[PDB]
Amino acid sequence: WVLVEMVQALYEAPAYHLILEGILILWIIRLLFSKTYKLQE
Amino acid sequence: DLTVKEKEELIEEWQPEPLVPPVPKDHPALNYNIVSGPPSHKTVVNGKECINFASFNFLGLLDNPRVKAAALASLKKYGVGTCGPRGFYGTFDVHLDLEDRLAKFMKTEEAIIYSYGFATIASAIPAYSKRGDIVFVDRAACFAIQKGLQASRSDIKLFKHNDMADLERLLKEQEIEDQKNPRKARVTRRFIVVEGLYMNTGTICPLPELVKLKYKYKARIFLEESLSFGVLGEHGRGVTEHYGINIDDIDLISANMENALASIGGFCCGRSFVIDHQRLSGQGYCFSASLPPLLAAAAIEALNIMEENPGIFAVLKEKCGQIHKALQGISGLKVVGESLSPAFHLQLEESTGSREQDVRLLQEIVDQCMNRSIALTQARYLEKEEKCLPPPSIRVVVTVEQTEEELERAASTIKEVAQAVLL
Amino acid sequence: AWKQMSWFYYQYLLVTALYMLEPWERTVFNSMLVSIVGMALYTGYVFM
Amino acid sequence: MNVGTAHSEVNPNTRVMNSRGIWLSYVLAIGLLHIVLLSIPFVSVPVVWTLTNLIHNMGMYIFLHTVKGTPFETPDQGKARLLTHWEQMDYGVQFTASRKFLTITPIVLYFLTSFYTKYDQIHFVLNTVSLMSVLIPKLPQLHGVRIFGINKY
Amino acid sequence: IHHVTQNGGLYKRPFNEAFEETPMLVAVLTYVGYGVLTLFGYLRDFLRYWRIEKCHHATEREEQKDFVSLYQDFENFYTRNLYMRIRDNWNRPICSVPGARVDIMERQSHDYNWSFKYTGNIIKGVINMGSYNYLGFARNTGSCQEAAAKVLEEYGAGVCSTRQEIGNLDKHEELEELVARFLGVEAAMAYGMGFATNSMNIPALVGKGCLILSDELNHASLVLGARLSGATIRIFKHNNMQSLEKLLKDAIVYGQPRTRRPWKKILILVEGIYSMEGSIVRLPEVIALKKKYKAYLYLDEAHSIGALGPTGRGVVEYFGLDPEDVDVMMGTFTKSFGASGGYIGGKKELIDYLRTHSHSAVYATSLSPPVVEQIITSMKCIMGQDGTSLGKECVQQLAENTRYFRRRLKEMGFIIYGNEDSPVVPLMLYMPAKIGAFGREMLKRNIGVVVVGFPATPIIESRARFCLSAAHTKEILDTALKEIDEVGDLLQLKYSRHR
Ligand SMILES: CCCCCCCCCCCCC/C=C/[C@@H](O)[C@H](CO)NC(=O)CCCCCCCCCCCCCCCCCCCCCCC
Repeated sequence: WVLVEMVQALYEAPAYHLILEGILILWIIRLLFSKTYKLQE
Repeated sequence: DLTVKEKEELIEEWQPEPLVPPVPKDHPALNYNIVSGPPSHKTVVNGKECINFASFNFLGLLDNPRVKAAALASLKKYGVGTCGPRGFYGTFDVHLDLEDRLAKFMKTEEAIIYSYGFATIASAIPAYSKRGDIVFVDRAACFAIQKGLQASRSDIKLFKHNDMADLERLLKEQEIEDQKNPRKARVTRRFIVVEGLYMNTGTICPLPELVKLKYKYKARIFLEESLSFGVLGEHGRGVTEHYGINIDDIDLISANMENALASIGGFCCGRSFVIDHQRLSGQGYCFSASLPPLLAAAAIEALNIMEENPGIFAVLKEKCGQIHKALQGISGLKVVGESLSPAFHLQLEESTGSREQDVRLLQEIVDQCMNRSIALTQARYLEKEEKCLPPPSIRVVVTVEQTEEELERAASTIKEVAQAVLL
Repeated sequence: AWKQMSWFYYQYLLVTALYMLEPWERTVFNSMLVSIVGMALYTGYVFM
Repeated sequence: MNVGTAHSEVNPNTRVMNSRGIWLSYVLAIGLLHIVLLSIPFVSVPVVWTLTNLIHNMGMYIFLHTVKGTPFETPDQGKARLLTHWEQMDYGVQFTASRKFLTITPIVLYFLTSFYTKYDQIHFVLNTVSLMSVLIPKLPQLHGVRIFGINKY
Repeated sequence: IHHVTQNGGLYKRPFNEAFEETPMLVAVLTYVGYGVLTLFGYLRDFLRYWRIEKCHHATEREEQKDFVSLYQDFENFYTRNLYMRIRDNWNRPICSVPGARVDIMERQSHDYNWSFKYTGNIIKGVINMGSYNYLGFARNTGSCQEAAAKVLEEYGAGVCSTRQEIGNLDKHEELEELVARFLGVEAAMAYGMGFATNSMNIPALVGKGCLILSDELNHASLVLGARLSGATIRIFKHNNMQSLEKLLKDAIVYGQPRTRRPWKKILILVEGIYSMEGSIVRLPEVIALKKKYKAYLYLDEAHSIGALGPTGRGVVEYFGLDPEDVDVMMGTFTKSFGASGGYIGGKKELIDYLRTHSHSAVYATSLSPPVVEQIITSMKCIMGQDGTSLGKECVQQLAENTRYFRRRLKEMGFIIYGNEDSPVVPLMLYMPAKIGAFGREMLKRNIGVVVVGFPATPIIESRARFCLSAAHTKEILDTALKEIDEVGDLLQLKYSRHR
């Protein structure tokens, strides 16, 4: 039974390891709302 | 932007152009000649018995009894149509026999046959040339070569007709381009496209000077010889045999089976390394029905006759050196083409002003000659769709079925009526 | 029995496209599939 | 066999990633790679999860951002001969469904790999450097660029 | 009469097709095979460097080693790694007249299809379902053959000139007058090759400033003609009228791409029957939509003429429409008449313009006389100008055979594409190894078929194609169906869910 140790590491996870994860989530959402648009000409 | 009311009006306002443009009946054409019966030595054109100097069967073989007998025996065995595209049950044992036979005639490794003479070279060029390649082409190339070069979206450089001082200048300009971007120069392929016995001018290409350029600037040669195959050489192999040039130096040879073989279709010959690529990438070979077997059985018999006695190429050579020598001295007409060619031209000296005036002058001589048993034609082009448009001319075509007496009779008659229309 | 075994193996050859592979090429795939299954059966016994 | 026989698409390489059943087949392959790595006896769970991430990103980079051209002859005369597979997808149209799926999948795999590693300091460097190398080429601004002229011809 | 749509299309009888979707498990299991084949192809290409020599492939000359290499190597990865493994299914030579039964030449290979050799034996009577022989005119007895031999005796096999110089005989004038009465149009012209009829005539009608709207499944010659014209090309989805109308509407209100000027003209390219797909065009809707937006229609009936219609007059007669609503009609003589060549029909001013401005009429050799006579004689049989009734029997027998065969295949569990009246029958094979196994298994039972794979089609849509003929009897079809049923259990091809 090893599950709670990882959740305990989540809380003690360094701040710079969660700022990046939050930034990546904010990029997924922007990605899911972008339109099509052919490159250029 | 752009509401639903506007759009309805935009759609109703539009009016297209007609599918075909108006004002016909000013063209020189649209008045096809009608031939009654086969176009043999003695024919009937527009209801007049005459000797023809306009068909392209240099060796006879159109109405040879042996060829007809060989075609009938293959008609009685297979029928007429090959109902399939050569890759789904469209290949007969006669096709495999004809390709194997052509390879032995030309002394190459392999051959491939197309069912249409115009498609053979129009499909072969785009199979090797792609968007990033450079092709050097003679300015006087025929229409099928031009269409093949347009299908392959490569870079086309034209050089002057039959001078290597201009081809070498272009090739050396390519070296400067090569030197300032070496990494791009290692992925670009170079081709030289020439022809033996040019259809549009009647002259022959200088091959020994071109094979030496090939090995100096590393460019491959594509030789289109549908007018010299079965004509030039001691055994009729074409322009390589005329100069005594090793055929391994060429990389591709293309001809059609409709001029001296008097049949339908075309072929390409060469090494397996180059030939095997067209069976999976030639458009007219993959997506078209194969050649009907009675037409292939007629080409095999023609090859048999050609091999059995090669003295026929000697009678054709000295037959055409007489009428070329007889037509020297006509006032107003100049002869264009080599002495060893069976299909030279006859062009108007000191032109008038327009092209329509010249064509009207030439048709008068043609129609006047048809009244004295001599059937001739003038060359026909698509004026707007030509890279370089040749001058108006009359075709004089020599075949082994013409007697010396009627050969000199034709030359006297042309002079008589050309000095009373051009005076 | 034996004939039924030959048919299941024939189906296996058709699904993996090993039917059109050469005899030495089939041996490589069979070896690295049997070894991976055998090495999984061991870990799923010593770790459970 | 020959392009153009049953369909008229001039480059059949541009529509593969939109076919039926391929988004599920692409996820089952990650699952199979993970199960095969999990069976090594002399290895711990965090190392298994780091190996899964690095191998997936490495293979993805090679197949989508390194190999250029088509594996067959097309009738457009070699138009796409200098482009990678990512650049030919949907004829260059950006932000389609498949380009969104293939961009979101690595991020989701990275989120799981971080959690099953206990946010270790050593592993974080490897996983982040591996993830960036497969996200930079997917930016619309890098369509057609080659750094220092690498993998150009 | 029967039912009409909202565009204006008028149907007189029901029009029903079916394209069942590939099941998910089967779709997954084909990517496994393609992936395994790709992985082993990379290993073989790697081994070809410094290992097993494979001294069987052709190589460049020694004197041209310092040239740039002739071929791009990554192209024909598929040729040497997938196609070569099953290529004993395609270029099979025959030594007999092709129809309803054919002789095959036996060939065997010892180096996995890198070279072949003949065993000297011939497989006698193989059921032919791979050749285009509708109406059964491909034979070596009868009146057509007799007339052709008669003409061959006096004319010869070849012409040695072009229609515009001395290559216009009276047989061509006789044929072109008969095709016009067959189609019900004003004038017609004959060419000499079916691929050439499109690729050398389409560029004579459109150029810069014109728009071509092409269907998603057109033949290679139509695409090549469109590429050589110089116009703009846009593709719409197969038989989708909602898609073509949207494309045609957006074309007129925004004009040309950069300059934004109005188009000079718009041309739509379609076909009567799509052979590999088995479907028939929705001609009434296309005609009703072409009239409202002032476009021009180009119809390609290589597979429809003779095969469809209550009397054999193509897809226009099949829907009951008027042939004068189609601007350009073309077809070939290779699929239903037993001959070779092509034609174009239309108004008299279209044919006068084509007779002076098409590439074929100026630069190409004209039709062979013996081939022309066989077309004349076979067309006069279908019309009924032979004094016999052999033209009505073949037309009825083809329809009877199609209904019977198609219906019996659908109730054994196979997946079949197309329209119920189509004489081409695609049977869905999905897995890449079953492409190579099906052709071998069927030939082992004396049946000849055609199979097409991934590069030619879509990735999960491989298939086999069956061509039905009027020369197939009921016992021949019973034998073929009996063997198909057996092979479908052997290879597990009964994929249909909504049986
Ligand atoms: C051993 C298991 C085999 C499956 C895994 C093997 C992975 C190999 C992937 C192949 C890479 C190709 C992807 C991109 C290729 C492009 O670069 C090239 C050049 O541009 N173009 C091409 O057109 C490539 C050839 C054709 C493209 C697609 C064919 C290959 C696509 C395969 C789809 C995914 C393959 C993995 C499926 C494995 C699923 C396993 C799940 C469990 C199966 C049992 C479930 C009951």
